Amino acid sequence: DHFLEIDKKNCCVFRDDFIVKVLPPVLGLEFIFGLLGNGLALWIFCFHLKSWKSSRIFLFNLAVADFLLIICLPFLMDNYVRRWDWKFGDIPCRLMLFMLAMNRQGSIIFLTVVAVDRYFRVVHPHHALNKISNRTAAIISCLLWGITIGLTVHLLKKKMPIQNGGANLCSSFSICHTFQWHEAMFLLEFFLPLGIILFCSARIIWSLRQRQMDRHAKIKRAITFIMVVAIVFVICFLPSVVVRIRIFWLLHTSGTQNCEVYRSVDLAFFITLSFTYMNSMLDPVVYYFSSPSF
Amino acid sequence: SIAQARKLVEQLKMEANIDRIKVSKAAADLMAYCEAHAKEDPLLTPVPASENPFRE
Amino acid sequence: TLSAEDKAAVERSKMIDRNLREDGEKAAREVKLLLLGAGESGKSTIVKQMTGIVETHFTFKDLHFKMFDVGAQRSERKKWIHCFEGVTAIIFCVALSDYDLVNRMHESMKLFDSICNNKWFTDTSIILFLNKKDLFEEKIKKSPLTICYPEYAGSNTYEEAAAYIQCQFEDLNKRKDTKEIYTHFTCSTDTKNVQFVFDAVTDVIIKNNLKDCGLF
Amino acid sequence: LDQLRQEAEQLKNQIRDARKACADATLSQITNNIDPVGRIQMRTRRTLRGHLAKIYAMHWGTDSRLLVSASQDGKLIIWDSYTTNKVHAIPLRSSWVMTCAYAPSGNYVACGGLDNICSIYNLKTREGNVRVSRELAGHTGYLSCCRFLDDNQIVTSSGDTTCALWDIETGQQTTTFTGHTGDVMSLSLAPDTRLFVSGACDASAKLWDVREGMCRQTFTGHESDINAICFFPNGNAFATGSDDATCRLFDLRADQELMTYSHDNIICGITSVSFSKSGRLLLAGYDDFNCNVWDALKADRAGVLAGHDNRVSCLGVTDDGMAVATGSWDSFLKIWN
Amino acid sequence: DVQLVESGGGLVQPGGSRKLSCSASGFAFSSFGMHWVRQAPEKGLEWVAYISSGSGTIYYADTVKGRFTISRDDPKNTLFLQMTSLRSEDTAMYYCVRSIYYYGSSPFDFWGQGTTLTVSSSDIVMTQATSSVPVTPGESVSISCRSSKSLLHSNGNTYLYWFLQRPGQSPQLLIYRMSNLASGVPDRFSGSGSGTAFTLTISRLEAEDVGVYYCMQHLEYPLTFGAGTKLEL
Ligand SMILES: O=C(O)c1cccnc1
Repeated sequence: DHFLEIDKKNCCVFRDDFIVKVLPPVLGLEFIFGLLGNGLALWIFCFHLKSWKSSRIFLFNLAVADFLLIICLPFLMDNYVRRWDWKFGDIPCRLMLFMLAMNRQGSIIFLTVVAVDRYFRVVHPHHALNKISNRTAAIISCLLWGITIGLTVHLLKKKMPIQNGGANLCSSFSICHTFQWHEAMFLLEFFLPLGIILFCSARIIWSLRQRQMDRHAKIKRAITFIMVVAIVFVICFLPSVVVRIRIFWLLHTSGTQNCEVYRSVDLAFFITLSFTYMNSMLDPVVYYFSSPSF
Repeated sequence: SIAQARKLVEQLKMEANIDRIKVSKAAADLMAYCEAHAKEDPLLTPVPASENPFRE
Repeated sequence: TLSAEDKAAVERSKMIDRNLREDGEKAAREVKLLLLGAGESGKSTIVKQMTGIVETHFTFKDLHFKMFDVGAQRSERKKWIHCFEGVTAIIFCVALSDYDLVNRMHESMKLFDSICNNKWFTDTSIILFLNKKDLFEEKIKKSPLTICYPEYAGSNTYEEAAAYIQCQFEDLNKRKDTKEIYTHFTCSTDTKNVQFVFDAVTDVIIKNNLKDCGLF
Repeated sequence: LDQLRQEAEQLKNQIRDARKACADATLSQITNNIDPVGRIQMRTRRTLRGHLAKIYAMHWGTDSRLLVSASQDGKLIIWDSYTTNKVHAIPLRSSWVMTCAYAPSGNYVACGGLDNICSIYNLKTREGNVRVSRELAGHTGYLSCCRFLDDNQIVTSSGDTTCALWDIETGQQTTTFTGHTGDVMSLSLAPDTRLFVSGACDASAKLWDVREGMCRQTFTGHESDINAICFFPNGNAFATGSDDATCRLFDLRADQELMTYSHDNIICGITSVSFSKSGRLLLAGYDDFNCNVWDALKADRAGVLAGHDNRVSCLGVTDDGMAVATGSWDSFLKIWN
Repeated sequence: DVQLVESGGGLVQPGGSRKLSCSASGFAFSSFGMHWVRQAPEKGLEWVAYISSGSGTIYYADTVKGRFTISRDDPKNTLFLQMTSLRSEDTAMYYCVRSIYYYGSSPFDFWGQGTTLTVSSSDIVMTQATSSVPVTPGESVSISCRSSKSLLHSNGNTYLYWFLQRPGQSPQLLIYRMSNLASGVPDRFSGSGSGTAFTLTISRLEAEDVGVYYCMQHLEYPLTFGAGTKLEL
């Protein structure tokens, strides 16, 4: 049927026409808006805004993560215009995969750091964390980057090029019956930052409301923008996670035999995994240009 | 009062006692000093980097 | 490429840099307030609650406040006011009982208008204290507000007169969006003025933090 | 009395008539025949990055290598400009400092500001630390400028309308110069240190004799407060920068305004002025965040020093003329060559 | 009163672990880099160890590296030298020189009194040639000192120091960087020369000027001294 034997595992890899007919358009749209916003943002960061306080550093790191992800976009679009037929080679496949996973994690981590920074700036106005030095911010950013590469190098110590007939396949989110820590890093990277961001947003709103501060128009705009940040994160990162848990349920129940039940659910998993790139596309319009600064 | 007025009048008289040279001569003297000391003005004539204390 | 003496001089310079950084970090954790008034407005009583410039240091809820009373500086205010560009807030004290004559109330009004609508204090908030409320009540019971404010339509009631004065001062603000004015009625009262100052500076610091992040 | 007022008015009229009579040709008419210096391109060779607030004053040492700077973070920093090393950092009792001086011998520094006190600090002590040598008090207004005459004599200008020549050994005002009507903002010592000019907020400058104390001449023409003053290297002229967005060059012997440096583009006032070693270049710091290098003879903008993100507050030129240091309202000092 | 007091000397058996202490009183000890400099009985000065201000930089001589350790207690204003595996060559009087380093500073300006210690039973070579010259009051004497490597640095400084040790006393700084006269030294002392050849001239010599004159280099560590020239009569 559709089963295969990657690294002694019965994995149901699929070749669908919807993959080649609906993915490249959305990836191209995300591409174009990608450096569109992320470029302009990086150019403004490096050329203008000489202040560089320890709140713009985390936003800059998020911007470079989004920029790297959109830089990785074209290879995955070429992989989608065909039914999972890689041709660049083993090394480009390694770097794409690792880069796509690492920049997703880095963007998530740095937007969570931005959320925590806003929470400490509002709820705890006199805390020392609101007055950390730019050197401290750079150290924390580099350390968070270190975490980000810490749980993603496993992708580069494996030389993916899997073989499906005459087709070279690169999928790291391959459906089969094990945990390679990719399937759990995908889950945790959404769930834990989801909780942190939701708690920070709720406490920011509750503190700004209980202080009678929600009378200035700028404060209400900030509250709406915090809600927009949380909603954008949820919308962009939830459906892929939900389909991942769904296919977890099917792999636990029906095992790996009869991959036919892995129908359009996997296709939709890949459509929703495009939303994780949509998040990097939307990040310039949410965090930076829409700010009353920059 | 008039003590302040008297002091102001005395100060004006003292400033009046001062004799002034012609303005053209003063401008000529300023130009003469500038041309005389232009040879040793590194800001005016950019000094070569060999003896520039501020390299970078 | 550096000799031993030059290396040791660089090390000393780096130690000086570390000390300067520590001192600046310690200083940045301090709330700087600029105290202003019209002399007998009641700055002395406010200072009591907690040759040139006078500095008052106090502490409240682990927050260190520096109040700078430039009040015996009888020079051109325009030539040194920019030195206070960047204080957390301006505490402006006015005596409600100083509306009798010798005009004083209008003097305070013009001083407040000049301070509030200033190029340097464009974004700095103003905590406005209206003290001597008891003497204001005593004067109101005998003499009306009409001498100070001819265009005033109200009775000889403490609450209405005090509210009218408060809005008269609050309407002097031109940049009614980027700067906020906090008004408290004082009187040689309970320690509630330091709490009001703490609340106002907490609001100002929250706004400054939101500006720094950039949302906002 | 009306008789005193009439006498003063007639004396002022006589002063104006004598000044007009002594004027025959403008300095521009005589000077225009000479070659302009062209575009003066200066680059930031060094950037001193230690302060943490607005820098209000700086002064060059007589060795043209060490410079002392003051900022409102309550720190007096002595920098080695060649290596950007910090030779000294002195914590000030009062953080509100608007002036700063370096002794010609290099043994002492001076500071002052809104505290109405001129503090003299000893840099060369056997204990190895910089300690306050003496606090001079007696000014009822903020100290705006201070300049060392020698190790024992200093002259200070204050916002209390008066200037004072002190005696650091005893701390008493040896002389008091009282002729102004506004806050005195600047001070410049003559090269022979027998005369000094002070520019105040009454839009006038006054030339004082240090030895005994008298306002020899008074120069007017500015439309607003004079913020800076600097003696021409010859010592027979000086330049004042004021709030009306203009600099003006006056001559001592002619007792008259010689030249006006202004441009329609510039509308912001001048915070600091200084001359080059030969006097051909007049450097002026402006509130528009830039410094302008004017051709002091032809009244043309010879160059622009645009490297500061805030108002340029202090500006000085080394004794050998090799470099010019500008400090602005950001926390940075820049050396230009 | 910028005094430095030394303690911890005496008779030590070979292989011992005696430790010397140095109490500083009268100056900002925290801002001074501090040196231990020894002198064998019938010998000249020899630099032992150095600790920077803030203890960020530490140097040792090749003869003591691995067996000696220098440290400071800044709040206690004390300097410590812990010496282990002592050998007979370490019998010397140890001094506790202080030296501050910035532009225009005068390092090695003050020396302690010294602690005697008796153990029972690439480097720049600075040659002082003459070891003893008889002098009479009123005359002028030029003491020479040669260096193996040029002490003139690219920054213009020639790191040469002239010290004088009177009989039964501690050395005092006369000249720093070959030309600058130290504070308190009479103007009759002068220092001149060029790379690898320097001379300290005493014009109108008088009493209390006799002793041993040492030339030291501060160009690079380890610091090295001359053998010293004695002045008598
Ligand atoms: O976004 C990814 O990480 C990705 C996309 C396609 C296939 N494997 C991984």
